[PDB]
Amino acid sequence: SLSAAAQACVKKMRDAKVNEACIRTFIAQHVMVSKGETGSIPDSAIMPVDSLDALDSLTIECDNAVLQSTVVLKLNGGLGTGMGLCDAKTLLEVKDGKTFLDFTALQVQYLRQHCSEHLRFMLMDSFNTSASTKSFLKARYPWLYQVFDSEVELMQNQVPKILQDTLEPAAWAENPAYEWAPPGHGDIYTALYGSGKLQELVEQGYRYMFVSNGDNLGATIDKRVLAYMEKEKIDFLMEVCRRTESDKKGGHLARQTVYVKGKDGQPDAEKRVLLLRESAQCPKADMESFQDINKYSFFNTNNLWIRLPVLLETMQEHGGTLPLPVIRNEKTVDSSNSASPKVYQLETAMGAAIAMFESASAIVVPRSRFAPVKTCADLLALRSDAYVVTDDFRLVLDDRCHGHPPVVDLDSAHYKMMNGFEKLVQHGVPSLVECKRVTVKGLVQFGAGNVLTGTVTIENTDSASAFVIPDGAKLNDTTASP
Repeated sequence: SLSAAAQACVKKMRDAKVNEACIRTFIAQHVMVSKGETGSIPDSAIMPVDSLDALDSLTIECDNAVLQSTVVLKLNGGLGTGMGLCDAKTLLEVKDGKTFLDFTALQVQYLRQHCSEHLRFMLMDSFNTSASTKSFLKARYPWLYQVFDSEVELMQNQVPKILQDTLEPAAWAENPAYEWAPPGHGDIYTALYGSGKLQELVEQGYRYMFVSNGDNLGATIDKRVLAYMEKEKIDFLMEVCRRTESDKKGGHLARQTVYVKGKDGQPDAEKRVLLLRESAQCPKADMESFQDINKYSFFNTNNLWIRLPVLLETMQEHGGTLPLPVIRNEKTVDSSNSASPKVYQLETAMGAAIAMFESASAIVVPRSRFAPVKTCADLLALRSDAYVVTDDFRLVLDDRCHGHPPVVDLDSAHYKMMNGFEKLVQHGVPSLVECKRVTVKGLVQFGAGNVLTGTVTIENTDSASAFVIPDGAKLNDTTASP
């Protein structure tokens, strides 16, 4: 009953022993692409979301019992490539010798000893981060290592990249691994169901799952969110932030009205759902509208809260799968060769799931809960005294920051990657708790005991090479140069 091209995919995935849940999900996607699915979402098909509740307005915490049925999961499939690293992103040092992973593991341990010893902690890995993650925990957190396979790791699937002209499994004899690729974080739902872990957590009594990027340290367990969901009876909750001028490029939250047929089960219906729209899915005709941060003022933080039982049920009603809108990524089999066969890489975003539930909601949260470390510049801020560690092992701004983190702007071609960045801070990390903005242009090196206040710019004339700042140097509202 499949197009043969879809049959080749199935065959290929079964030969490599790809679980069936993944195959099903991927095939439905293949079918949609086969029908010429655009993914397009014109402004005329959505409406803005004018108001949502706020995490700052909330005050009630859930009792420790709710946490006993909670699972904390961190996306950990990423490498520090964009930062000149090939190890797991979460294994990057963030503060005083601690990595992202250390902090989440410690936050978890803290909740297990003071609130709920049954709080579950999971990591979504890929073939690229698994080994390194395992040996890290083995050395630093034996209690998680002992149960690494049984309850910590969730292995992300890998699907076949397909040729654009025929939609059949691409081939690259040079490097067969290039024929496969991850299917986006949306695959989290597939992996959970397919691996048998969803069914297992639900039957064990787990009710809530909080998912967030491993590199987003501001994404911690907030008891107010669980209470709010228990009270409003929410099955899926997306944390969102107000879009600023810098976000007018990123996706946003939107409203949509649907009418579903439904034959022999439930009569027709007209529902109002919530969805996400990326730039990709936006037609240049409405691209201007897409950037009007005053119309669409909210963006997905990727901090999601899902009611596991409901997730299982819905996936079951859909034939053991979750029909998320497919994203058709255009690439070449070998990224490193513009002449390699053009292909489509099918993926989904986990935030798209917000449209899959009747009791879905979004809540506005402060920017502090969306603190991804994407560049070494973001790492500098974190390493500095601008951020302190709480007793329950959370990373928050120091009080003298007033909720405003130092704006750090490091010159690429020098600090775009750990390679050069560690040089810059080789002799020490300057104090930035009182610094509004720091910009580094050209090859520079902080001294030691350096203290920056106000706005500071450090630029190297014309690359005389190596501009080492004096030690104890107190730069205030200045432009240091040689």
